Amino acid sequence: LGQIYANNDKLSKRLKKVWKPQLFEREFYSEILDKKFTVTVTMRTLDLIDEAYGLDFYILKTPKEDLCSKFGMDLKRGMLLRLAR
Amino acid sequence: YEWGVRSTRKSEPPPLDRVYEIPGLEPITFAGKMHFVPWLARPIFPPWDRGYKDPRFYRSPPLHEHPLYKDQACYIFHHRCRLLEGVKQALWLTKTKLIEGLPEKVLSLVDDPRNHIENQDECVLNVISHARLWQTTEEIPKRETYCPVIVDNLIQLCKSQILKHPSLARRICVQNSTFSATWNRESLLLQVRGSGGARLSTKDPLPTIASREEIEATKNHVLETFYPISPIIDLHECNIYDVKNDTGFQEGYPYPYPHTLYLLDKANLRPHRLQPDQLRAKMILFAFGSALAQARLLYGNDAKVLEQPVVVQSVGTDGRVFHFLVFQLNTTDLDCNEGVKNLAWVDSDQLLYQHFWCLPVIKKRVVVEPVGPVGFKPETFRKFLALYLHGA
Amino acid sequence: ATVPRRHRYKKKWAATEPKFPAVRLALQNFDMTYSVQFGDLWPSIRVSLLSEQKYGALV
Amino acid sequence: ANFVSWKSRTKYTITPVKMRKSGGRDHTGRIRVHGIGGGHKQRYRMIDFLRFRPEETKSGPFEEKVIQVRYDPCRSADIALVAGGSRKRWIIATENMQAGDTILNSNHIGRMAVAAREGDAHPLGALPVGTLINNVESEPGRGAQYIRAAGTCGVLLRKVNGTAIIQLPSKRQMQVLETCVATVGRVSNVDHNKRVIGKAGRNRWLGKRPNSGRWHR
Amino acid sequence: QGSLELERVMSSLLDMGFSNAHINELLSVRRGASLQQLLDIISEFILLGLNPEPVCVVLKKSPQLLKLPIMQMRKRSSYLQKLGLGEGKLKRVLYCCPEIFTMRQQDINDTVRLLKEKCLFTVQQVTKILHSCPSVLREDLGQLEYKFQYAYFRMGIKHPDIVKSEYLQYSLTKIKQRHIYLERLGRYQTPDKKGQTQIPNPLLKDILRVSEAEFLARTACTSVEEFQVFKKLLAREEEESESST
RNA sequence: UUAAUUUAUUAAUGCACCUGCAUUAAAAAUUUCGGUUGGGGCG
Ligand SMILES: [Mg+2]
Ligand SMILES: [Mg+2]
Ligand SMILES: [Mg+2]
Repeated sequence: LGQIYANNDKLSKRLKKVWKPQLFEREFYSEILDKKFTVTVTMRTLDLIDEAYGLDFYILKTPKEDLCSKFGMDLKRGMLLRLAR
Repeated sequence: YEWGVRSTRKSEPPPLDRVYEIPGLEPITFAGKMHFVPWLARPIFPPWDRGYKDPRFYRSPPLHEHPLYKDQACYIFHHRCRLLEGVKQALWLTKTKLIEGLPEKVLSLVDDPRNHIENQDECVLNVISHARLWQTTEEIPKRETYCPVIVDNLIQLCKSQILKHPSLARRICVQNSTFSATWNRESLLLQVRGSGGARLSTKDPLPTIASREEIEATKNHVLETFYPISPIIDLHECNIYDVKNDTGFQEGYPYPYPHTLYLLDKANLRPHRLQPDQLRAKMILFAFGSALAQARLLYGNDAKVLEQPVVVQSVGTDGRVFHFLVFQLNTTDLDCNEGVKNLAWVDSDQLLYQHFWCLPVIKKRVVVEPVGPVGFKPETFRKFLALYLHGA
Repeated sequence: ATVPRRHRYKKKWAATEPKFPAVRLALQNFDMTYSVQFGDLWPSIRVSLLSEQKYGALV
Repeated sequence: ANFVSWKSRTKYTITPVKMRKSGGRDHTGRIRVHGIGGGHKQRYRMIDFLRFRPEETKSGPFEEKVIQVRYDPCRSADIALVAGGSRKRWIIATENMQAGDTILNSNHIGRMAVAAREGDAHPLGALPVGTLINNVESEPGRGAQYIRAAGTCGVLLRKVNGTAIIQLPSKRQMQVLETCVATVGRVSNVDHNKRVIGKAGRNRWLGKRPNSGRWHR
Repeated sequence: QGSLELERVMSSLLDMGFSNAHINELLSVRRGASLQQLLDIISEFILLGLNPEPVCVVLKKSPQLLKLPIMQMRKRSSYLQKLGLGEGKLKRVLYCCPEIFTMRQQDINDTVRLLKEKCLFTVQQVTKILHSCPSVLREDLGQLEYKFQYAYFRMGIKHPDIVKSEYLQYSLTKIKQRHIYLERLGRYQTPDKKGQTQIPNPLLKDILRVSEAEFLARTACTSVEEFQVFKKLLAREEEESESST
C-alpha cells in the first residue's frame, strides 16, 4: 500500500497505488500428511518449493516471517507433530 | 426456471477453516469460552437431538418414515375441493347418471293442497327479511352471517307441519359430524372425508324411487369421458392416509340414517365461495359419501349390486340461489366402468329471489326499488318443502 | 462530443461581426467587389491568391 | 440491507401471490431506476414458461386444455389457465385462444413438416420453413425468456444442417438449435400498440412516475 | 466408406440448394481441405442468409477460404450477425473484400467502436455503413477518424448525409483535391455556426461521385489543364506541412 | 469548459478470469483565473 507519481518524475501529481500478488491456485501433494491440498499460491512460493527441492522441506525450513501465513504455519505445527510422535 | 431467488433461499455455509484439512492436530476453537470469538477456529458442532419430548416444540418425522407411508397414492375429497369439470367430473368418479329435474314422486307430495304451510308466500318473505335486513345491529349483514340463518330458519318453517304429519317427529339435525367412504376406480383409490354442517337424520330408511327395471336400464348408458382433464384434478393427493369407512357415529346410534344434507357457501368473497357448477359437485360427493358409509356398514366391504338400495337427498344453497339433489345409491362394484350405475336427480340455478334491497334507493327523491326482496320466486320453497317431506 | 485533432481553426467559424479572425476578414471583403468588375473570373484568381506563390530569380 | 425480496416461493401454485413493489430502490436503498413507484396494487401469477414440462411418472407427448383466459396485471399480454391431467398451469395465451381450445405438446422431429393448428407447443425443428413462432428458448432446456409481450412473433426462415435461425421483432437474426420447444401462433393482445391511455393518471396507476425537469443537451 | 462419403454430402447439399454440376464444380476447390471440413464451411455461409448462387463467386475468387477451422468461424459468424450484416447484406461484403472471415477480430471491433463512439453513429447507421462500403475495414484507424471529422467540420455535412451518400468509400487522396479546390473557387463554402453565407453548397453527386474520366466534363468543366497544377500543388502542400507541422 | 496538471479509479484491448506494465475514452479530482483602460458602441 504505497504511492507513485504520474510519469516517473517527481514534479508531477502524486497518486496512490496498491500492488497485489498474482494468485495461482495449484494442486500439491504432501508426502508426510498424505493428502492433497487446494491452496492459493503465488509465483515466488512455487519458486521457493523448487529452490528448496520439496514442499514438506519448505514448511520446515522457513521461520515464521518467511511464510507468514496462518494455514502454512499450522502446516508447520501439523506436519512436525506427526514427526514428533 | 427454478422458483425462489438465491438471496431468499437458505444461506450457504461459510467455507471451512483450513485447520480441519490437517489430520495431525485437533482444532483450537471457542467451544471452551461459551460465546463467539472471531479470532478462534470455527467449531463443528455435533447434531444436537432433543433428549426429552415437548408438546409445544414437537418435531415430526419426515415423509418416508411415518407409520403409514404406503406407496399407493390415495385421493381425498373434503369440503374445500373445487372441481374443474364440475358435475361431469363428479359423475365419473361416482359412476352415477344425470337426470335433470326432481322425480315425479317427490314433486307429488307438494301437489296436495293440505301439504302447504300457512301463508307459504308470506312467511318465506318474513324469513328473508329477518336474515338479510333485521338480524344484526349492523345495517347490512354479510354472507357469513345471514346464510346460516336462512336455511335453519326455513327448516323451522318446514318443521312446523309436524302437527299435520306426526312422522316428522322422527328427525333431528346434528351439526359437525364427520363421515368418510372409500372406493376404487379402474386402479386408483378415491376417498371422501365429509366434514360439513347440518346433516338432518331420521331413523327410518328413505324409500327407493327408481325401480329395479330402471337400474337394469342403466347398463346401456356409458359414462361420458373427457380428456385432457383427468378426473382426479383438484383432489388432495395424500400418500399418508388410512383406508377407512366411517358413518360418523358408533354402533347403537338412534337416527342412524341421513335424510337431507344442508351444504352452504358461507364465504363473504366470491373468489372464496363455490360456483354453482362446483357446488353441485359437492352435493354429489357428500350424498354419495353418506350413502356409501352405510353400504360399507350394513353390507360390509364387498363389491356387489344392492338388492334393497339406499337413497339420501341433499339441499345446497348460497343464500340467494338454492340447489336440490336426491342421490340414489345402488351399486358398489365400482372398479369396472361398465354395468349398472347410480342415478341422481339434481336441480340447477333455482333461485329464491333475484335481489334484496336492504336500504332504499334514491333517484331524484322518488324511490324506484323499496325495501324487501325483489324477484321472489315462491316455487323454490315448494321444492324445499318437497325434499323435507320425502319418505314421511 | 466530437473534438478535432489538427483541423481546429476550421470549426465554429462565426458569421458577420465575427470578433476573432485576422486573415479571413480580408477574404470576406473580396467576395462582393471583385464579383462586379471580373464576372466569372473571380473563381480563377482566388485559388491562385490562397495556394502558393511562384518566385523568380533576380541574377 | 433490509430488502429481503418478495421473490421467495420455491413451490409452484396458481394462486395470486402478493407482490411487494420497490419504487426503483435496490438492496442498498439507493435509486438505480428513475420513474417508477406508487400505482395500483398488484398480485403475482407465476406463469409457467417451460411449456414442455413433463408431469410425474409419464413422459413423452401429452396434451392440454384451456379453462379461462384472464388479464394479467404484471404483464402486457393476456394469460390463460391451462390444465393437463392432475396439474394446472398459468401460461401466456395466443391470439385466437378461447376457453376450451385443443392444444398439444411434443418433442419429436419428423421427416416431414408438421402442420400447426393455432396454439400448439412444438420444437423448432418439426415446424414449417416459414411458420410464425412465439416463446423460444436459447440453449435447450431453459424455458421461455424471449418474445412474449403482445402479438410479438418471428419466423423460422431457413434451417441449415441442424440449426434454425429465428427472427426477433427487432431484425436481429439469431442461432437456435432445433430442439427448443416453442409456442406457435400469434401472441394475444394484438391491439396493445394501438392503445391510448388518455389521462396523465393512467400511467401513474400503472406504476410509472414523471420524468425530471432538467433540460438536457 | 470414401465413396459413400461424397454421397451423403451431395444428399445434404441438394436440400441446401445446389445443382449436380455446381457440387461437382466444388470438387476442384477443396485443395488441402477435407470433406467434413467442407460441409461445415458451406452450411455456415448459407445459414447466414446466403443463396447457393453467390457462394461459388467468393470461393472461386478466394480458394484459401476453406482452410479456416471450425470453432473460430462460429465466433466470427456470431459477431457479424450481431452487427446485422446477415441475410443478403453479407454478399456485398464478401465479394469486394473476400478476406473478412480470416482477418482479425479487434480491427473489426476497433473500427466499429471508432464509428459508434468517436464518430457518434447510431446502430442502424453503422450497419448501413458496413453494407454499403466494406472498404472501411482495410483502412488505417487514424485515417478513418480524420476523414469523418473533415466531413463533420470542414465539409460540415451531418450524420445521415454521410451514411446515405456512401462517403467512406473514397480516399483522402481523392477527396482533398475535390474539396479545397471547390472551396477556393467560391463554389463551395463551409457552413457557419448556424449555416453558410450566401451560396448553396453543391451535392456530393457533383463533388465526389463522378469518376476520373467523368470528372473533367461534369464537375470541373472550366479548363482541362487548370486542375493539374493544383493536383500537385496541394501534393507539395501535403508533403511540407506534414513534415514541418 | 476546447484552462493547467493527472488516470490512481471504472470501461476496453495489447505483449477465460485474476494479476503486472502500456494505449484510447468515460467519469472525475486538484488548483488558479496577472497588471493597466472596463461599461466598449467591442483595440
Ligand atoms: Mg416527463
Ligand atoms: Mg423537460
Ligand atoms: Mg487598474
